[PDB]
Amino acid sequence: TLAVYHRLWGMTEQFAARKKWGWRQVYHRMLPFQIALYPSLMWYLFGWFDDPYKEAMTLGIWNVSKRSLYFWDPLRSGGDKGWY
Amino acid sequence: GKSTIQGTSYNVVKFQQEDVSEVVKEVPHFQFYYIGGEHKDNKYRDVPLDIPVLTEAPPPQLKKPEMKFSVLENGMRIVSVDKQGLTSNLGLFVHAGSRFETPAEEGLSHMVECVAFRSTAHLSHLRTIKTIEVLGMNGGCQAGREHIMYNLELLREYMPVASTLVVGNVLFPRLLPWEVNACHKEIKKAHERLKADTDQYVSELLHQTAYHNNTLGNALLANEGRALEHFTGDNIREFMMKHFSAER
Repeated sequence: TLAVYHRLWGMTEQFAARKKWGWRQVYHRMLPFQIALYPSLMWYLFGWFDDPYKEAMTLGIWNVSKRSLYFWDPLRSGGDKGWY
Repeated sequence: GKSTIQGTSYNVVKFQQEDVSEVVKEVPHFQFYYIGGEHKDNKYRDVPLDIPVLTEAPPPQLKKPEMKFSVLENGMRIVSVDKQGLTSNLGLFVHAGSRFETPAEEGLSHMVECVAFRSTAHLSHLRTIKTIEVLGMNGGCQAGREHIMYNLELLREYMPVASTLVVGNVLFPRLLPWEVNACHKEIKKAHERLKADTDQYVSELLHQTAYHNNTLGNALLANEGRALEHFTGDNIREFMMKHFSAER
């Protein structure tokens, strides 16, 4: 019967590895939350980047021609040298 | 038959010394933790239940059940029937009920029931009950007027474990002071469970009136007043030494 007791004692030998697995499973289930975080960061930090990187980050969809008709810097609406 | 005990013949099972290393090989396999795993999609996910899926089943082997009787060298009698069911019912009966209590020992039989499946020499209370649970076993202990029974209902595959756990209640029980004190709660619950069943309550009244302050009359449940004075691990152990034995 000590044999039975040995197994019943040993069934919990690897507690540290089981608790690590549980927390990894939690971390796995949080990974999908990146799909909303990373874009939201770039959305807020877009204006910090330079014009050249703004274009790459958007795959060319944004460029200087896409700056508003009334750009926040009035002297640079329609380009760095103005409209004409 | 090698031994006749109280009118019945038993086959004597001899004690043998085996290494823990060799018996471990025969213990049923089970895990408490599942740390990773091998993914495998449910193959029958698209198979309706009306379509049989099992093929090449071994032919059944049916045997007429017969009751077989054996006895260990310590004097413990073993009686078993196999109806070839898939769930087993293991029970340990001890010839120590309320009728054997002296007036100063009132309620001690019930107290033994209350401390059942607590810490043993080689297993803590929590580990005993969590094992019985993870293996899907149900059971408990009931103290009567003539006997006390420890029963466990289990899937037959896990009998090696269940037998050990049941026997440990009578072989090397650690009646630790603070674990026994935690069992005082069960007395009030027992009284409520008895009084709820009106037929059984009226039966308890009958026996107490029929046999006045003697064997069968002796109350089946301990009271929660003056009886708690000797609701102690030491007192329980002395009671067990008097009545609990392999021969009974």
